[PDB]
Amino acid sequence: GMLFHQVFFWLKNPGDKADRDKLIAGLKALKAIDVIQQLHVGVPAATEKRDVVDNSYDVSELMVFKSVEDQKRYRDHPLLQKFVADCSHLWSKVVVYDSMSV
Amino acid sequence: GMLFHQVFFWLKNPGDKADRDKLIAGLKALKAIDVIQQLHVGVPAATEKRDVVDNSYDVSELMVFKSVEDQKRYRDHPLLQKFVADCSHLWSKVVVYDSMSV
Repeated sequence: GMLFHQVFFWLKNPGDKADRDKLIAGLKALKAIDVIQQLHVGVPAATEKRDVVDNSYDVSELMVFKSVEDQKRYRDHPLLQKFVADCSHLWSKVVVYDSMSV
Repeated sequence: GMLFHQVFFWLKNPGDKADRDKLIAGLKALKAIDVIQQLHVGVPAATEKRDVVDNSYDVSELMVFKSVEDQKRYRDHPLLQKFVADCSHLWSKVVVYDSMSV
């Protein structure tokens, strides 16, 4: 199975388009890291707001890795550290779900 | 952009392999619904357990749709209703994140 690295970000300034765009752009530029197999960035969809749906985050990220070792290499990659240095002031809260496919 | 439908399930009986497998199998069989573009089912990865990583769910699901209207068609599909009827007794809690890619 593959590894699905899912992150949801809540901005310090929710609804601030400039900060949101900066965060999105910063995430997308991580495509420079060759261990990332897929890189998707998103925002809440206009789906029916059901009780079980959390639409309160501002930006979502989905990366796919071949393995836990490749994800580890991403984690330790200088370009990811630069992104956190550049962009972590933008967010107040993050939730990460790392899943291995079955 | 595409629609990423992400669901995390916590089992009533966490760690019960039989229930987990039943849930996984039930999710995978939703491939019968033609509006689903991709269907991935997983469990927590053995990634480094960081404070921001929630590894407490038992089963994860990722579906991709072309549009909010296609997701709506999935939502209303009899085969999804059958899955909920068949399998909802297995889980105690669900969290859903519906993201549109940007």
